Amino acid sequence: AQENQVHIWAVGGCGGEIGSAFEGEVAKGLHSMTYVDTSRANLRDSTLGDDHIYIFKDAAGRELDGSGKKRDENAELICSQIPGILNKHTPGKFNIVVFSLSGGSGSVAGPALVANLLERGERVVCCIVASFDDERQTINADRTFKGLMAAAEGLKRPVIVSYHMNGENGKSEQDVNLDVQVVISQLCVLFSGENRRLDSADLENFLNHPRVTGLEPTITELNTFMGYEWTKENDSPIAFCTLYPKDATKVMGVSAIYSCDGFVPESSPIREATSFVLSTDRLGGIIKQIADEAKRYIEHRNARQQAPKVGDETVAEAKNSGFLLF
Amino acid sequence: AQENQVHIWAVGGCGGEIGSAFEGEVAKGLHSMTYVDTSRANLRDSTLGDDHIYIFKDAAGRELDGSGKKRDENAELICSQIPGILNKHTPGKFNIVVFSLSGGSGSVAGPALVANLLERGERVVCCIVASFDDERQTINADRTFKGLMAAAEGLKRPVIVSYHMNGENGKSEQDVNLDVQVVISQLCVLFSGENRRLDSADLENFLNHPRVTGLEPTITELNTFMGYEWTKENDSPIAFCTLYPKDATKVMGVSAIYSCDGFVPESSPIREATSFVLSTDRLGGIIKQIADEAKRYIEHRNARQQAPKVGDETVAEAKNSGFLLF
Amino acid sequence: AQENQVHIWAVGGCGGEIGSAFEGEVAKGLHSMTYVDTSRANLRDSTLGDDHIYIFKDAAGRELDGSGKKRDENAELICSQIPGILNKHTPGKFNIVVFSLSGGSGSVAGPALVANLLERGERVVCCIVASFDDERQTINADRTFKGLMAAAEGLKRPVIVSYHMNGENGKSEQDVNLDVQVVISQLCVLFSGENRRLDSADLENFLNHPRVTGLEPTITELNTFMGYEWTKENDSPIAFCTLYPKDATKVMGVSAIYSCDGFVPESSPIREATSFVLSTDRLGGIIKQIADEAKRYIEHRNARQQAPKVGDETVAEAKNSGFLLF
Amino acid sequence: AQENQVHIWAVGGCGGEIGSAFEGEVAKGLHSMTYVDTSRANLRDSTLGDDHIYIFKDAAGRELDGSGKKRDENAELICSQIPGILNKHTPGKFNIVVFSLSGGSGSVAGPALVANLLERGERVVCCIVASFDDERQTINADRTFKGLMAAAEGLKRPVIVSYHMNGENGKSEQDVNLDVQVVISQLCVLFSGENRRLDSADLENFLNHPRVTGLEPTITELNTFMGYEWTKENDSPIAFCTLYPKDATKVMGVSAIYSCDGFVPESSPIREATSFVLSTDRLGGIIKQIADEAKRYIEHRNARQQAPKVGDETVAEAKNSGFLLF
Ligand SMILES: Nc1nc2c(ncn2[C@@H]2O[C@H](COP(=O)(O)CP(=O)(O)OP(=O)(O)O)[C@@H](O)[C@H]2O)c(=O)[nH]1
Ligand SMILES: Nc1nc2c(ncn2[C@@H]2O[C@H](COP(=O)(O)CP(=O)(O)OP(=O)(O)O)[C@@H](O)[C@H]2O)c(=O)[nH]1
Ligand SMILES: Nc1nc2c(ncn2[C@@H]2O[C@H](COP(=O)(O)CP(=O)(O)OP(=O)(O)O)[C@@H](O)[C@H]2O)c(=O)[nH]1
Ligand SMILES: Nc1nc2c(ncn2[C@@H]2O[C@H](COP(=O)(O)CP(=O)(O)OP(=O)(O)O)[C@@H](O)[C@H]2O)c(=O)[nH]1
Repeated sequence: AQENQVHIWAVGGCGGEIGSAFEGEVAKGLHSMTYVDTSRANLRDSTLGDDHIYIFKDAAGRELDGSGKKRDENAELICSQIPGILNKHTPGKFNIVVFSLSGGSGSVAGPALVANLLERGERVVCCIVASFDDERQTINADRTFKGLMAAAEGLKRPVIVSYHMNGENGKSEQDVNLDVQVVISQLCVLFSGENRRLDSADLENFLNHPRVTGLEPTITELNTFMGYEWTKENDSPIAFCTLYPKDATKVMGVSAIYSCDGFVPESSPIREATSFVLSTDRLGGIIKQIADEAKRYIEHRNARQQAPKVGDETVAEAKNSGFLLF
Repeated sequence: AQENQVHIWAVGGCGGEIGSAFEGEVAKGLHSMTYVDTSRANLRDSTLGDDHIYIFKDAAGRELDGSGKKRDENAELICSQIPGILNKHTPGKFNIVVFSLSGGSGSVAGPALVANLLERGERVVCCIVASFDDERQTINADRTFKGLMAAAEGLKRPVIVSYHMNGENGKSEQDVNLDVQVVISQLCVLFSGENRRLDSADLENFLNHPRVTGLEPTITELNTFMGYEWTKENDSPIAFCTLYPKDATKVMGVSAIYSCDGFVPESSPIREATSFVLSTDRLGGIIKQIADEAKRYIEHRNARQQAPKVGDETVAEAKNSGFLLF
Repeated sequence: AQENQVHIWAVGGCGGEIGSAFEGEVAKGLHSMTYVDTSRANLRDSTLGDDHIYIFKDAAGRELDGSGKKRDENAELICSQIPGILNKHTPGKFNIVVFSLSGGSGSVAGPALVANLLERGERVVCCIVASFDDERQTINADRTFKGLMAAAEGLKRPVIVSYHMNGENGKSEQDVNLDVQVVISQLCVLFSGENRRLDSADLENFLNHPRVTGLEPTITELNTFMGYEWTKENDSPIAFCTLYPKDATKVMGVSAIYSCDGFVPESSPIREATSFVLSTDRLGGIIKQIADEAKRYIEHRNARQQAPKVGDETVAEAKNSGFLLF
Repeated sequence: AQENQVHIWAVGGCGGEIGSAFEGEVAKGLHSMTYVDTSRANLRDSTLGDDHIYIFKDAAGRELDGSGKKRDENAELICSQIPGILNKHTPGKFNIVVFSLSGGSGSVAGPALVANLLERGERVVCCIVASFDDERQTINADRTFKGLMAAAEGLKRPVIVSYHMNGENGKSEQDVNLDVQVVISQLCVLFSGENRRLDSADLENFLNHPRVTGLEPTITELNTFMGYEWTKENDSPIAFCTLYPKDATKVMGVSAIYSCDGFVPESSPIREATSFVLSTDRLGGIIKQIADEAKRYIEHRNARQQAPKVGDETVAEAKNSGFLLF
C-alpha cells in the first residue's frame, strides 16, 4: 500500500521515534516504511496500520515486550525471524535502516537487517544513533559497532553508516532526531530515482564502493553537506555523489576515487547543491571515543564498593523455606 | 474484582495500617490489594471485602489471633500456607510487599511472600519499616533483615527494599506511614505500564539488575527522589529509572550501570521528574545501626538484676498440688 | 458390511460420542466405521452391530470396563491388542482416528492406532479433542500430545492432527462435537476418491508431506476453511488441498510448498471452495497452552494442605486385625 | 434374594435404625442390604428375613446381646467372625457400611468390615455418625476415628467417610438419620451403574484416589451437594464426581485433581446436578472437635469427688461370707 522505491526500516524504539515524522510521506507515496521492534509501547499512536508494523514474537507465537537493553536476551529469536520480515515486507530498491547502538532491540535487529539485506544483494544505508548514558548502553554501543565492522569484512561489502551521537555538543535527543531526519529526507531525494543524470548503476557503485575504488571493504561513514564550503575540510573522500539544482555550479577541489552527479527536478525541495560523502578517515576517532567511554565505565565499575554479604554458613542455615533463620 | 497490574500485599498489622490508605485506589482500578495477617484486630473497618483479606489459620482450620512479636511461634504454619495465598490471590505483574521487621507476623509472612514470589519469577519490591522500641523488636528486625540478605544470595535474585525507620529524626509512626505511602504511590505510577517509553522488559531488568549489570545478587536499597538535586549525592548508583513529565529535561551527572526512561501521561499525578534509584552502598550503614541497637539491648539485658529465686528444697517441699507451703 | 474407502476409528468414549452421528452414513455406504473402546457404557444404543465394535479384553479374555482416566493402567493390554484390531477390521484407504487426549482409554488406544497405521504405511488423519478440567486430564493431554510428537519423529512420518479444545471460547462439549463432525464430514468428501482432478497419489503426498516438501517429519496441524478469506491469515502453509465446486475460482495469494486441486461432483454436498491446510506454526502455541495448564495445576497441587497423619507408633499399635486399638 | 450392585451394611443399632428405611428398596431390587449387629433388640420388626440379618455369636455358638458401649468386650469375637459375614453375605460391587463411632458394637464391627473389604479389594464408602453425650461415647468415637485413620494409612487405601454429628446445630437423631438416608440414597444412585457416561473404573479410581492423584492414602471426607452453589466454598477438592440430569450445564470453577461425569436416566429420581466431593481439609477440624470433647470430659472426670472408702482394716474384718460386720 505504498511506493517501494525507498524503504525505511525504523528498527527499535529509537528508530521508531525518529521515523515517526515520515508517516505522512508514506501516505503521499514518497517512500515505504516498516516498523521493526520487540515492543509496541512506542507504537501506540502510529498512523500506519499493522500491515506496516512487525513485532518480534517468542517461540509461542506471542509478541515480546522489549529487550530491556539486553542484547543477548532475544538474539536467537530476532536472528531467526529476520528472513520472515523481509518476505512479508519486501525491501525497497534502496533501504534505510534506522536504529540505536545502545538499546537491546534496535542494536540486534538493526545489524541483523543490514547483514541480511547486504547478503541478499540489496542496497542499504544505516542511520545510527549512539548513546553512552550507562555502562550497559556504552557496552552495547561498543559491541554493536564492532559487530557492524565485522559484518563489513565478513560480507566483503561496505556498511555505510550515518553516525550520530546523543551527547555531542550537548544536543538533546530531539536535536539528534532532527539531524537524522534531515539525513533520511536527503537520502530519500537521492534514492528517489527521479534525478536526471543519476542512474541506478551509479548509486550501486556508490554504495558498494570497492567495486570501483578497489579499496578494502569496511564500514564507511556517510556525511551530508549543503553548498560548497565542505570541500576545504574533506577534499579527499573515498567517493561522493552530489545533487545540483537548476543552473548550479559544480564542486571543485575534491579528489575522490569515485564520484556521481545528479540534477534535482525543480519541483523537488532541494535549493542548493547537496553532497553525500563517503569516508573512513574519521572511523578511528569514533572507535576511540567509544573505547574512551568503555574505559571510563570500567574504571567506575571497579570503584564500586563490595556489597555486604551474609555469611555462607548463614545461607546454609537458611535452607528452610522462606529463608528464615529465627 | 480489581485490576491486577500492580498488587499490594499489606502484610502484618504495620503493613495493613500503611496500606489502608490505598483502599480507595482499588475501587478506582488503580491496583489490586490483598491483606495478609495472622490476626483480624486491625482489619475491623476495612472497605475491601473478605475476598481481599487472608488470615492465617492453624491446623484445625481456625484463624489465628496474632503472633505477639514471636517470629518462631507460627513460622511453620505461615510458611506452609504461603503457596495457598498466591493461588487464591493471583500476584500482579508487579508486587509491592509491605511489612515490618519488628513484629512476629509481618516479619515472617513478609519474607516468606517475597521468597516465594522471587522463586516463582514474579517481580516484587518490598517496603520495609523497622522499629527498635523493645529488645524483642530489635532482635526481630536484626533477624528478619539477615533473612532477606540470605534470601537474595540463596535465590540469586536481588531483594529490592525501601527501608524505613520508626525512630529516625523523631518521626512518628504517622510520619513514617506517609513516607511509605509516597513510595508506594510512586511505585504504582512506575509499575502502571502506561508510561510511553517504558517497557515490561525495562522494569524486569531494573528489578533484576544482575541480569544486566552482572553484579552479585544481594539485597538492594530503593530510594526515590523528585527533581534533579539528588544527582550530587548519589552520582554512582547501580541502576535508576526516571519518569519525566511533558517536556522535562533529562538527568545528567549520574553514571549508573543501567538506567531507564519513562514519560508520565499528562493525566497522571506526576509533575516533576521522579527517579527510582537502586544502590547497595548504604546497606553497611543500615546493618551497623541495627547491630548497634542489638548490642545496646544485650548490654542492658546483662544489667538485669537476678530475680530472687526460692530455694530448690522449698520447691521439693511444695510438690503438693497448688504449691502450698503451710 | 460397509464401503472401506474411508474408515472412521471412533476411539474412546469421546470418540464414540463424536462418531455416533456418522452411523447413518455407514448404512448408506459413505464410509466404514469401527468403535474401539475399553468400555461398552457409551455404546448401549449404537445402530451398528457388534461386528463394528471392538472392546479391549484383559488376560482372561473378558472385556474391560474403562480405564478411569488412568493411561498407565491398561497400556500393556491395549498396545498388545492393537494388531488384532487391524486384522479383524481392515483399515480403509484413508483412516480418521478420533479420540481425546484427556481420557485414559482414548488417549492410549488412539496413539497406538495411529502409530500402527503409520508404521504399516496407511494414510491416517487424527481428530483430537483436549480437555483441561482436572490435573489428571491436563497431565494426560500433555503426555499424549508429547507422545504423538515423539511418534512423528520416531516413525519419520507426519502425524496430521485436527486439534480441538473443550474450554475454547466457552464452547460446550456439544459445540466441540459439531466442530469435529464438520471436519470429519469434509475429510470424508476429500478422501472419497470421487473428485475429478484428485488422485490417490496426490493425497498420499499431501498427508506424507516430507516426501515432497523435504521438511522434517513432525506433528502437523490440519485446518479446514470455506471460501477464500482464509488466505490472508495463513498465506504461508506447508501444503494445502482445495476442493472446488463447479465453475469456482481458484485460490490466490497462498505460497505453499505443495498444493492439490479437486473438483467436487455436483451431487456431493459441497457448495463453496473447501481448503485443507497443513501448518506447524501454531504448534508452539498449542504446546504452550498445554504447559500453562500443567503449570497451573502443579502450583495448585503444591497448595494442598497436608492431610492429618496419625502417629507411626499408633500404626504399629494397630497391627491387630481390623486396625482397632481401643 | 436381592440385587448385589450396591450393598448396604447396616452395622450396629444406629446403622440398623438408619437403614430400616431402605427395606422397601431391597424389596424393589434397588440394592442388597445386610444387618450386622451384636444384638437383636432393634431388629424385632424388620421386614427382611433372617437370611439378611447376621448376629454375632460367642464361643458357645449363642448370639450375643449387645456390647453396652464397651468396645473391648467382644472385639476378638467380632474380628474373628468378620470373614464369615463376608462369605455368607457376598459384598456388592459398591458397599456402604453404616455405623456409629460411639457404640461398642457398631464402632468395632464397622471398622473391621471396612478393613476387610478394603483388604479384599472391594469398593466401600462408610457413613458415620458420632455422638458425645457421655464420656464413654466420646472416648469410643475418638478411638474409632483414630482406628479408621490408622486403617487408611496401613492399608495404603483411603477410607471414604460421610461424617455426621448428633449434636450438630441441635439436630435430633431423626434429623441425622434423614441426612444419612439422603447421602445413602445419593450414593445408591451414583453406584447403580446405570449412568450413561460413568464406568466402573471411573468409580474405582474415584474411591481409590491415590491411584490417580498420587496423594498419600488417608481417611477422606465425602460431601454431597445439589446445584452449583457449592463450587464457591469447595473449589479445591481432591476429587469429585457429578451426576447431571438431562440437558444440564456442567460445573465450572472447581479445580480438582480428578473428576468424573455421569448422566442420570430420566426415570431415576435426580432432578438437579448432584456432586460427590472428596476432601481432607476438614479432617483437622473434626479431629480438633473430638479432642475438645475428650478434653472436656477428662476435665469433668478429674472433678469427680473421691468416693468414701471404708477402712482396709474393716475390709479385713469383713472376710466372713456376706461381708457382715456385726
Ligand atoms: N536520539 C534519541 N535517542 C533515543 C530515542 N529514544 C531512545 N533513545 C536513546 O536510545 C537508548 C535506548 O534505545 P531504545 O529506546 O531504542 C531501546 P530498544 O528499542 O533497543 O529496547 P526497548 O526499550 O525494550 O524497546 C537510550 O540511550 C535512549 O535515551 C530517540 O527518539 N532519540
Ligand atoms: N510506622 C509504623 N509502625 C507501626 C505501625 N503499626 C505498628 N507499628 C510498629 O511495628 C511494630 C509491631 O509490628 P506489627 O504492629 O506489624 C505486629 P504483627 O503484625 O507482626 O503482630 P499482630 O500485632 O499480632 O498482628 C511496633 O514497633 C509498632 O510500633 C504503623 O502503622 N506504622
Ligand atoms: N467434546 C467432548 N468431550 C468429551 C466427550 N465425552 C467426554 N469428553 C471429555 O473427555 C474427557 C474424558 O474422556 P473420555 O470420556 O473419552 C474417557 P476414556 O474413554 O478415555 O475412558 P472411559 O471413560 O473409562 O471410557 C473429559 O474431559 C470429558 O468431558 C464428548 O462427547 N465431547
Ligand atoms: N443419629 C442417631 N444416633 C443414634 C441412633 N441410635 C443410636 N444412636 C446413638 O448412638 C449411640 C449408641 O450407639 P448404638 O445405638 O449403635 C449402640 P451399639 O449398637 O454399639 O450397642 P447395642 O445398643 O447393645 O446394640 C448413642 O449416642 C445413641 O444416641 C439413631 O438411630 N440415630
